[PDB]
Amino acid sequence: RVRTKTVKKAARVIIEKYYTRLGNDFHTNKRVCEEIAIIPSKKLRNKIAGYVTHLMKRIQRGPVRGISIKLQEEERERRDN
Amino acid sequence: RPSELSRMSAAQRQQLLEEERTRFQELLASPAYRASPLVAIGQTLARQMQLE
Amino acid sequence: VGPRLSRRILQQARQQQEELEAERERTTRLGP
Amino acid sequence: ARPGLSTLSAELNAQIITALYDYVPSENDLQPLLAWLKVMEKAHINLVRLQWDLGLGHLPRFFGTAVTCLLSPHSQVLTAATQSLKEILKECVAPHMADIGSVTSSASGPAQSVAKMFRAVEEGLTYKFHAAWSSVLQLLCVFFEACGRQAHPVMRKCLQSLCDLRLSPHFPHTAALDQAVGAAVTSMGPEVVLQAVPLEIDGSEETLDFPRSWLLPVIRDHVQETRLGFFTTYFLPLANTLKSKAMDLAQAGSTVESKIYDTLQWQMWTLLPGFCTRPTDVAISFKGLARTLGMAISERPDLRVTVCQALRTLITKGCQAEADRAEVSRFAKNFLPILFNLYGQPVAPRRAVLETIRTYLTITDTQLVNSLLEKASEKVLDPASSDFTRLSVLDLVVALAPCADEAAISKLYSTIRPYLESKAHGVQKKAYRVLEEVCASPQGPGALFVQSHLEDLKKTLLDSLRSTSSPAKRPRLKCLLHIVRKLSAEHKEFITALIPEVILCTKEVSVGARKNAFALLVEMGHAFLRFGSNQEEALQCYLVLIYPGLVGAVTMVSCSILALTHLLFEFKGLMGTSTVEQLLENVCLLLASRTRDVVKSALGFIKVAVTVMDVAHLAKHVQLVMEAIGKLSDDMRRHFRMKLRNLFTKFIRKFGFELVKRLLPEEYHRVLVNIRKAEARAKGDSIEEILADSRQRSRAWLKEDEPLNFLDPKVAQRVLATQPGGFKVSADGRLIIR
RNA sequence: AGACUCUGGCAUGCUAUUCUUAGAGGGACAAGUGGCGUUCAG
Repeated sequence: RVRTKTVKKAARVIIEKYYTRLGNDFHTNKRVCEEIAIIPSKKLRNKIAGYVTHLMKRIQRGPVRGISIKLQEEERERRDN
Repeated sequence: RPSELSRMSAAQRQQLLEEERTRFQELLASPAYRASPLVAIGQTLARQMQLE
Repeated sequence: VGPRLSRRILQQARQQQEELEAERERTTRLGP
Repeated sequence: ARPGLSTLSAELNAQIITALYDYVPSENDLQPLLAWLKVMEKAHINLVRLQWDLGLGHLPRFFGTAVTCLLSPHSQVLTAATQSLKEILKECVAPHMADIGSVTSSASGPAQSVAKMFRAVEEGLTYKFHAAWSSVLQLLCVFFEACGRQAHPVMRKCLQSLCDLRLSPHFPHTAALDQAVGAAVTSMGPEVVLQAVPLEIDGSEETLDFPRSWLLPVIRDHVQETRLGFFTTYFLPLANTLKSKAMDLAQAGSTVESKIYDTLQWQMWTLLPGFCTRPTDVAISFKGLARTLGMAISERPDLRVTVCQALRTLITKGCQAEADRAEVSRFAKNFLPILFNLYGQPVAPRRAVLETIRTYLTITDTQLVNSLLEKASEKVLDPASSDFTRLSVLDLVVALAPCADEAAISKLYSTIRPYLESKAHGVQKKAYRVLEEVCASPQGPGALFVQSHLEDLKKTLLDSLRSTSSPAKRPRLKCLLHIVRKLSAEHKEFITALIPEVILCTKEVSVGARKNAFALLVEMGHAFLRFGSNQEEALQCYLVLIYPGLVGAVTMVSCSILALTHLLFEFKGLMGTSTVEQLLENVCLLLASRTRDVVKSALGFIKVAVTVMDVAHLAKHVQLVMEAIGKLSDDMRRHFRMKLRNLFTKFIRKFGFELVKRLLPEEYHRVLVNIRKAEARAKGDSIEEILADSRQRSRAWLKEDEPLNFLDPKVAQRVLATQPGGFKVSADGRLIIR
């Protein structure tokens, strides 16, 4: 199967918003997405968790500077509110 | 008994197999299924369609 | 600076270097 | 043409190339300049082939102009130049590198030429190019790959200078520059690389943005031919200190630095699969890493998937020689009791563990396989074990199976033989799985078991037919797969008693056993080609044994056509083409039945029949096939719309166009002309780059701080090659997605 | 040669319930392994 654009658009917003709180496996971020987005369809929650898990398997292999500054700004919006 | 095999239980599939075992062993040794194999099968679907 | 101005600067800066390094008939026969 | 010594002498070419240096036409005419450096490629490659050590003598002057001529504003100059330079290096330098040996900065002979090779290309890295940098980096990549091992004492200047390029604010060739350093690490090895460019992640730092973090992804994907002793003495002291540092800041309440320092240490446990590709010192340094890996797999859940992947690299491609095989096998007594604990521990990456198990027994001794087989069998037969623990060690039986001797396997088979009639499907599946895998070994003690219990397995697989569940079929077929391949001629009683199940297995609940069933029916035929001299009538014996499945119940008549569909795809001409049309004629009668299952397999037959059976013999049956298709039904046409529309496409391409309209009824006429319409119709890993919503190359941006100096060695940092510079939220704050 | 809609396999879980029921809750997502792969889609 191919991935629908509504899954992919929902995929990108979660990672840039709540990166710190999620993990690396499918089972971990299935728990998280239940607690972060309402996701009225169960099949959507199934698809959104895996494609988040697929990116998180990839983003971990990259250089950590892109991670490091993103953690810098994540708390920066977090401590302000 | 449903028509497709995905709907009945796993137990119900087994007597489908064991009745199938009987139906070949009575028919492979049948006198008609030694001369014209294709004709007998075609004639069997000929009467089966005619009844239904 | 931008693409158009920098293209002229790099080409001009190269040519000033060459006239610092700067300060016959071609060899028709090959065997002496 | 590369002429011989009588046609062209070696000393003649030196005079030619030195003469041709006086033309170099201007810089940018592109018509002879491509041809000019094409022959200087061709003259040099010929001069090297005749006398090689003189060949390195003339190389530096050509590479003087070749680096210089990269500045020409024509693109086709740039592509042809590096294509010339790469073919010199792949052919004139790479095989002859070993005779040169290691080169220092003070070489004298032909190695001094290699010093001038690299000193030329380093001049190709500064600010003056700024548009050839994608082309120069390709040149360095091959140049690193061929000469990196024997020229590492001179190459330390570029690796600094390659490092300072990536500090540019916007480098479009970040993807390419990693490829240059990555290949360089492959030949030189990270210990040399890290001396020229030191990592500054050596524990404690004042900042948090580590400017040289890109090295660690580079090293992971490219290290394959380095001694393993470097990883023990360098990274593990840094691995433990960073891990200790992050937990210290974890309890301090700050979750940002600890999350950074955790992410750093996890990335530098991923180097070990790289470091264990082809070690040169695995015979002596593997003793230094057994116990630390043993601790790091037991009490570290995060590193489990790394280490279990890491071992699989070491066994498969780091165990070529027999001397390296001993110490891994010498440590098998330690890792199995650890790895057995992790798999059976109640809840986790179990399947990551099981694949590591399957590899690790393939290299170990057989007596310890036998010993743990006894102990695992004790856990199975123990009634004081939970069902989860029972099924957990049952997989461990399957892994332990093929490496045992003939004696232990026969004891194991006697143990498992009463289990095949179990009502618990999980136990029955593992029970057939044991009998499957012991036949899967084509050689060794497992192959000996095949003819030993040959009657015993045959009766066991037949009396266990009546209590076989639906999920248990998939190992049963694979069990049947491996014994038909070694079955003798006096076993037709087994094969003919095996047909009604496997044809019924073609339409069972799973898809896994279906492809197992399709593959077996192929070799069931290959069983019958070996049982007769005249091949066609043997396979005619094969098909007449399955024809009575065409007459019976709606489940089996749809089953039988599916098998006949797959048989004709593989034994195309072995049937005898005269046999085909009657089978097509019977399925035409089958096409009229109201049940949708039979017409599902009937249309699939007609789809494959036209491909296999020849057009002239199909021409004799054009009328008969679509006479039934026309008068099927309204809904049956409406349901199977494109499947009928597909078989319409097959005829009109292969046959005449007008012929089908005369035989079809009215409704299919407007459908068919849509198909004539169709046949006329036919006539890179940073956060920003991965989260993407998905003349021209000569543009440079000067930057203007301290005033710009073009004669500064670090001026290439301050020139650039590219451009500088939604859902609804609930009252709870949770996102709303639709 | 349906990348349309919906839906099934097994529940010794809930409801008046292991064997007959009919409402709901689980589960399955190419999920995982290895090859062919533009190494990302397949």
